[PDB]
Amino acid sequence: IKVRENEPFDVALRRFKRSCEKAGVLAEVRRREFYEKPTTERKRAKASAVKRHAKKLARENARRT
Amino acid sequence: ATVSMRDMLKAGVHFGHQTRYWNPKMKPFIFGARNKVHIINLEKTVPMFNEALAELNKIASRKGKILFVGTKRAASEAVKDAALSCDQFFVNHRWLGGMLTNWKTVRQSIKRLKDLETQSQDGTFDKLTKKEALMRTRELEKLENSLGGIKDMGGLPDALFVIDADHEHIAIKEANNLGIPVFAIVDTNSDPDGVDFVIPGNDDAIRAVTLYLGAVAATVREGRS
Amino acid sequence: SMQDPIADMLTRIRNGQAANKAAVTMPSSKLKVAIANVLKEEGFIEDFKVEGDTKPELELTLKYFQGKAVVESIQRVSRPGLRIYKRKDELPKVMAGLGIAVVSTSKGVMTDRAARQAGLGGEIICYVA
Amino acid sequence: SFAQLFEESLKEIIVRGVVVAIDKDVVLVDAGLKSESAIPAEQFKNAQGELEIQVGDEVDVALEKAKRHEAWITLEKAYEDAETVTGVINGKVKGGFTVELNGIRAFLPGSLVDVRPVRDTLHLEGKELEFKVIKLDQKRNNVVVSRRAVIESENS
Amino acid sequence: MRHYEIVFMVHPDQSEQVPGMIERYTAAITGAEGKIHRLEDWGRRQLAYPINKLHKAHYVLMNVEAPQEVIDELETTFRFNDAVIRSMVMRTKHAVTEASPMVKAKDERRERRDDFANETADDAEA
Amino acid sequence: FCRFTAEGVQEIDYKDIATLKNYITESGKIVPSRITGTRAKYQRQLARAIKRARYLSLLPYTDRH
Amino acid sequence: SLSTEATAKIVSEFGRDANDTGSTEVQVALLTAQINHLQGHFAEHKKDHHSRRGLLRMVSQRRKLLDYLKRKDVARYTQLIERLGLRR
RNA sequence: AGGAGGUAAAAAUGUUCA
RNA sequence: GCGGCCCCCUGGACGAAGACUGACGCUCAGGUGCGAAAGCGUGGGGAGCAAACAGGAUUAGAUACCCUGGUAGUCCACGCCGUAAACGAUGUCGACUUGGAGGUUGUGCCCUUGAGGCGUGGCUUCCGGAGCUAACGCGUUAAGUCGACCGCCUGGGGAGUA
Repeated sequence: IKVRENEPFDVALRRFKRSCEKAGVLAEVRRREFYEKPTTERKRAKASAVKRHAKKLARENARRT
Repeated sequence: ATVSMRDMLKAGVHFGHQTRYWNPKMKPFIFGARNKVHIINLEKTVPMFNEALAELNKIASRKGKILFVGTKRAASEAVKDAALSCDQFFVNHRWLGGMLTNWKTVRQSIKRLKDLETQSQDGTFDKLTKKEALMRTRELEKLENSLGGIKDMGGLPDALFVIDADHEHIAIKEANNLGIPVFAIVDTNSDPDGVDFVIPGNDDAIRAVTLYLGAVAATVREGRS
Repeated sequence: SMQDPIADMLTRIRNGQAANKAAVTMPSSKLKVAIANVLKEEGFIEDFKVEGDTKPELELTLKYFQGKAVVESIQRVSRPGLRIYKRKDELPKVMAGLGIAVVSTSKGVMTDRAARQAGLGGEIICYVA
Repeated sequence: SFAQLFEESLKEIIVRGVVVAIDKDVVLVDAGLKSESAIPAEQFKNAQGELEIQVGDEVDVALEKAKRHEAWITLEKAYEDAETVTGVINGKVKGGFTVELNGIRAFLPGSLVDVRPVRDTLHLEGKELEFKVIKLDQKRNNVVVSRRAVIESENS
Repeated sequence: MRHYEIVFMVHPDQSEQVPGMIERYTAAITGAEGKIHRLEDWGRRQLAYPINKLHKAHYVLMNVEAPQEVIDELETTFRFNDAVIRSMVMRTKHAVTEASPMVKAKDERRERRDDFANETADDAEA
Repeated sequence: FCRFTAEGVQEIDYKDIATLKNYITESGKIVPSRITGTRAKYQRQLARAIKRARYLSLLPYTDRH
Repeated sequence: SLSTEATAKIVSEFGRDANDTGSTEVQVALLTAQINHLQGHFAEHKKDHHSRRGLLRMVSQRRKLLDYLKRKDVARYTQLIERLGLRR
């Protein structure tokens, strides 16, 4: 979150923010009390995630490719 | 009418698929786990194989047409090779659905094929433009890689030999509907039940396939005489 | 709490028939034996064994005439929840009688087909159809 | 006894195989398992742009995340003139650092990695830069990194 | 008795008087049949963040096995004494020793880099 | 994906921060398992310590103070 | 939880041998000791409902035992309560 | 391959039966 | 339903190799106790958020959605209410019946010979065989095959009201 890089940088060179949190949590706790949906989205988060995992597992066939 | 457990052994028959892909129904045919791969106990195979050949010899004796099948590149050519060695029918590439159940329709393409054989021989194509010719010529090939082998069968083949049950489920199923007895090479992951006489072994070993097919040709060619 | 060890035994047989298993095991007992004893005599089960000392393991060995199991259906009838006693005259015949009805009597556990000729009623245990 | 023969199969025990089928862009080698492996011509091709085998030849094959083990032999003409490559640290022991360079473990002593700490020196574990190589060892299947190249990896 | 581990910080000033202070607290425990063990003094190092203004605090460790009573009455001495700063306790799980000084971890690692050179010459000859 | 003290079995002790620090980013945030992959058992005791350390002011809650 | 120390005493009191810990008496006698030991906990607090659910569990547990003992050998049952001190 | 940020103010209703 | 850390008292479950009592078990109408949130009573506390309310806009109208404020409430102690789509919409208990891919927490043996290899328990997520089912789907935590016991249902609306 604190970047300096001495003298020879000439540019931002800053990814650490977005590489840490930045808005990830800010645009998340920005508003919306939720308290309930979190569970729903938590569940659905990896729910659909397992599909990208599962479907990809047996997706090898032909499609001529 | 027999091949040593050793030739089978060397061929590498006992090697099966990864233990996480097996099919419970093959339980009795498993032997052990080596490097996490299910194995096969030939004490079962050989005798059944003899029985497999045993049933093969009677049918081959009454001249019932034969049919070999394989859609796997690995054992693909193997079939076509032995196919012509036994002078029988085969399906080495694309297994067409209903090649038996809907046979009465497939006959259409066959006579269509016999029309594509003739006009190519005396060369009616020599009178056809690039399109038409290329249109039918290419079409000819499409038929050649599908019905190419069975053009002389004309009717229900009395015997059916197959490789890799599960992957060819279509064929096996049909043979069960039309009452045509089936002989097969079932894998550690393939459901055996579908076929009458199964042969627990390995389908991904080309040399083994040759060992299999060749052995088949042994009793098959003998049945002709 | 295995309220009814009787059906518990039969269920094993029923499910065993579905699994195509050769032998079936279960905690022994006199009554347990009797029922099987009749089975062996009838030809439903291919013999059986009794191995153990204090906790006898009653084990049976199924039979197969064809690809499909022999037993059609076995229904535990007189359940400890609702007992079923029958007067000799009403001794029920299952499947015209081709299917046997294991019945308990004073003269011992036996098939009704024998009971009639024995001329006496009794508590019907289970229909083996 | 069937189990005896296999019991005598392990006692008969990188893979050594024979070439039987050669269809352009694909090579078939026999090993003795449930399936015969298939090796891409990229491993049997020389620097001139041709092949070096034929049907009936007994070649070596140790199993495209495996063909690299026998593909590193094509990177020799590069390390002969200080070929700049790319890698990333993943292992660490006592003063010794293991870097994954093209799949070869590299050696980096802490002579300069850890000395006279002026601040929070945590920019080591998790760094992905570009290193330079000067000398290579094909006898120890390893590639020791230089030392002066620190003037490039640290602040490129 | 329950094994413990008391860890507390002291204001830099009284710091020089702490050693004598340690005597005081451990003494009461001595009378309670409590067997003290680790008396480690990490000295005065820099803190992580500005706790009550001033940085660079003083550390101490106790790790004592004693009756549940005394430990508590001894607790009060912490809160009310304007000297102590952020004191805390812990569980048991077989109180042990060692693993206190980290100074000698770096110092000895240096000595080890020298013998690391001796091993390098043992590889280029033998 | 590497392991942890699993083979070097111990009782995670917050006192020695040497090895400890390697588990938190610059802001001090604890790095999730999916990164290291450490077995849960140690994961938690690891976390607790970090929190315990945060109380002893050994590891800053964040860069800004 | 009634540490081993206390249990040693009670077991040594009602048991036939140091290794006899399953006899009817022991069990019953045991719980009774535990129960009275939780009184102070509920003396105050009272909102530890979960702990209570745990409590009642053993209370009934104790009952069944005593209930059983009585239906077995009246002698001890009468001697037990007249000694152990419970059941109004 | 793996995760974040940016992206729709307003537009109502529709008789009965076949 | 419960999540910073710490102390004190305390509940239950699980595993290990043995010992002990000897059917003391299962379920359970009436009864008792527990039981989110909202709401209520007494006394405190009251930042943020925020019913109601108000203003500015939006609009055909807007006592809505949006915005700026803002009271009860939300937080604590002692009590009451006893209701939810209080839901894996699946009552509790027990036995039996092919597997795979994981998590989580124990354990034994072997060479810890290196992030290990091979068995064995409790809990738990997803995919599927037999079978079952109206279909969807469930699928050794079953809606599979049975047994023990309790509650509940008999067209929608009237009404879960008088």
